[PDB]
Amino acid sequence: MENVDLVIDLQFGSTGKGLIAGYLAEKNGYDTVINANMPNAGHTYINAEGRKWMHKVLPNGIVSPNLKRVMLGAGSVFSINRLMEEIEMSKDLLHDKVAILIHPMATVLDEEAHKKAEVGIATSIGSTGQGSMAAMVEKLQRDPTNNTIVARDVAQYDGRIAQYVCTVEEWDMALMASERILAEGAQGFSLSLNQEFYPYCTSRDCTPARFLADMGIPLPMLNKVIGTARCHPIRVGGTSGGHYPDQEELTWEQLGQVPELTTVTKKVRRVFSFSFIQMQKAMWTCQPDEVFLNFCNYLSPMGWQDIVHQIEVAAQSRYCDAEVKYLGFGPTFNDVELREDVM
Amino acid sequence: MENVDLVIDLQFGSTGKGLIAGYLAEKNGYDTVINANMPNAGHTYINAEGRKWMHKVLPNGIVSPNLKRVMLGAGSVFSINRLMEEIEMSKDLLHDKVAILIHPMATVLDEEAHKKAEVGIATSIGSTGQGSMAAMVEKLQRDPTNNTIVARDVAQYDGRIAQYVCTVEEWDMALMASERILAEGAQGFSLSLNQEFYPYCTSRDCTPARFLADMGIPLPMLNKVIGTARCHPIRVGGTSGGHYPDQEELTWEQLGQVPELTTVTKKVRRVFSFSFIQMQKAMWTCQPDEVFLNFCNYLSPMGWQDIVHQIEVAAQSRYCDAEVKYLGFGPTFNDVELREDVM
Ligand SMILES: Nc1ncnc2c1ncn2[C@@H]1O[C@H](COP(=O)(O)OP(=O)(O)OP(=O)(O)O)[C@@H](O)[C@H]1O
Ligand SMILES: Nc1ncnc2c1ncn2[C@@H]1O[C@H](COP(=O)(O)OP(=O)(O)OP(=O)(O)O)[C@@H](O)[C@H]1O
Ligand SMILES: Nc1nc2c(ncn2[C@H]2C[C@H](O)[C@@H](COP(=O)(O)O)O2)c(=O)[nH]1
Ligand SMILES: Nc1nc2c(ncn2[C@H]2C[C@H](O)[C@@H](COP(=O)(O)O)O2)c(=O)[nH]1
Ligand SMILES: O=CN(O)CC(=O)O
Repeated sequence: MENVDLVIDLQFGSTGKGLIAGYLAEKNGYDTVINANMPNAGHTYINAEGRKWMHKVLPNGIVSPNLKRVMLGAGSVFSINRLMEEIEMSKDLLHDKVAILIHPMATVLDEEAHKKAEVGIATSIGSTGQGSMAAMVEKLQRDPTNNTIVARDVAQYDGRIAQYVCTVEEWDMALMASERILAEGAQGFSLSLNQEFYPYCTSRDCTPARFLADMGIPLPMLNKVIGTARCHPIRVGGTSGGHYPDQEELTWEQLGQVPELTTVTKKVRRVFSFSFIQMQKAMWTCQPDEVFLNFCNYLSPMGWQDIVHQIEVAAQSRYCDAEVKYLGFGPTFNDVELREDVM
Repeated sequence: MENVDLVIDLQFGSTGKGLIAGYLAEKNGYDTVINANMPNAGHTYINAEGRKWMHKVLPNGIVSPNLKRVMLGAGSVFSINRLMEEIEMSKDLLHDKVAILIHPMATVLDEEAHKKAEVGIATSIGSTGQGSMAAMVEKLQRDPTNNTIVARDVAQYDGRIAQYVCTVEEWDMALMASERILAEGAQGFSLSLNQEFYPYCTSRDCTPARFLADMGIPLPMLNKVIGTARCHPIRVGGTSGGHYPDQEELTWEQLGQVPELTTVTKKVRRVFSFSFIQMQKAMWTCQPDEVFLNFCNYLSPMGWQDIVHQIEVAAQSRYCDAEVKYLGFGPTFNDVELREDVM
């Protein structure tokens, strides 16, 4: 039954999960791609030809040459307008023989109401203010008169998603019928609701157990976990929370790099030195089998080789057999290197 | 690393998870007992001597002869008054050499405000109205001025829990230092937020993936899953939701048994015939290794033997190796029989 490869972030997010998901989809040729994204932030993949996908709804794995199923988990929070645009942009990949399945209990974002509710926390905790938690709360209220929050009910008056919304039985059968599955996790380990930075965190745990639960994947289906990390972990701009005791906040000037910003709000990302403590904590809970170490282009060979080294000993210390298999030197498929080939 | 035994419910709850947890604790002698309960759930264990434990906070596994650690997960929602009463009632078991650990992000119930917020759903969906979701929502709001919702902040002004509230580091170390762990799940598979009965469901998924996430247990620690079921599945009284297509609602008079009353409330439980569809769905997602079939005292030998049989074929059909190892014939330790000894 072990046929699921799960992509997980080991730090505070924006490690390049979109790039490794697209790289693994092209290399391994999964028939099923699945996720449980909320509108907090996007995922970027750029192939060998320079074609770019920037997704908030659809998995980046839709680039798989053997694609048959695209699955949006029960933990999903999505804009219907955005989903329509993403499907349209990749119409060539999402042909007649590709089934798009939206879990009946996936949450429909009310762009006006859900973002207006998060205006306060967007400043107080540096929240993305995308309406993720406000939409989640509305679903949790379980009011039988509210037919405007879950995909199953919304589809009865908004026909744009009616062809995609499946039953719970169809969801379990789609997973059962799958040969090889790529499960795409979002956000970051240290952003977990139940990690130590509360309330400077997201609205859920960002762990393999929580991502498998949000996608309705039974635990025996898990084949391997692919953990992602940066040489210099980031946080979003503003009063976005603390860091670990073994790390320090840096400036983009100190790195000799162009300041990283969010795509839409243009908020300058906060940047930190590598944390071994964060790595031990992420290793203990996430237990990855393989690691992707990205943004190696920000350091000299001695620098990123030392971090590869720190990661593997941090894994061993927390009973984890994780091996750094991939190294990122840029944002495209061409910038992903095999560790064995460069060190 | 495989040292966690997880107790989960395969139906709509009240299958007797409290009884099997207490039975397994006395037989296997776990040093660590862990859960992530909410005030909607009551759990009962009665030992061989007649001593009764009715818990809403503490795991029932505290009856273990080798008890060293009692752990209340980050997913916990608890009344401090109730926790105080449960600790006092089991003072003999919770001696100086037993460490009680409350996750820093476990939620403190505000009995007035959280229960008042759930008055509506207590009738509309037959919710227990115990304040579980209202407390969960307050934590999700992540307001930095609110120091009254998570255990970590509450421990700074309410000294009743200050000795028990640990750090996230202490939590991971407690799990790492443990020899054998009993993880106690609550509610039921079919009550899951993302099963087909929405909005007639609870405020989370009741699956092994969600319960391991709510207790902060890494996936490689899972040794085995013990699924629980009744011969006649139940629901709470009122407009509490639908049933599966292969089952029918019965009466307590039709069964010739005394009407069961809900633990948190006082309402008469709704009772149904066994559902094979429910069992296949629960088997597919929960994937138990062992099964406890309880309330066999409500049927004749031919009747419960047929149900044991249906369960095992439902498991096989969903690629699950589950074996019915235990049979319940009453509410005490003495009423738990090994299947091999009676059929
Ligand atoms: N090594 C690299 N060098 C430079 N830019 C890169 C590199 N790898 C990825 N990027 C860019 O970094 C940005 C953040 O990455 P991306 O959105 O894919 O991350 P993510 O891990 O999926 O984020 P999150 O889950 O937090 O939304 C993107 O604009 C991406 O193209
Ligand atoms: N075989 C049995 N026959 C009769 N009564 C029983 C039997 N087993 C347990 N009981 C009683 O029936 C009730 C079952 O609820 P209990 O708290 O034990 O279950 P639970 O599975 O832990 O509940 P929850 O849904 O809240 O997680 C209790 O009052 C218990 O003492
Ligand atoms: N990089 C990144 N940060 C996120 C994401 N989701 C949440 N966060 C961070 C931003 C804030 O510091 C904090 C709270 O934001 P939010 O969950 O949107 O309310 O979590 C994500 O997908 N990526
Ligand atoms: N039997 C049982 N029902 C529960 C439990 N927790 C919740 N429920 C049911 C009662 C309602 O039908 C539904 C909504 O309840 P609540 O989670 O209290 O809002 O879930 C539990 O532990 N046992
Ligand atoms: O870089 C991506 N952002 O975090 C999301 C957006 O603002 O669009």
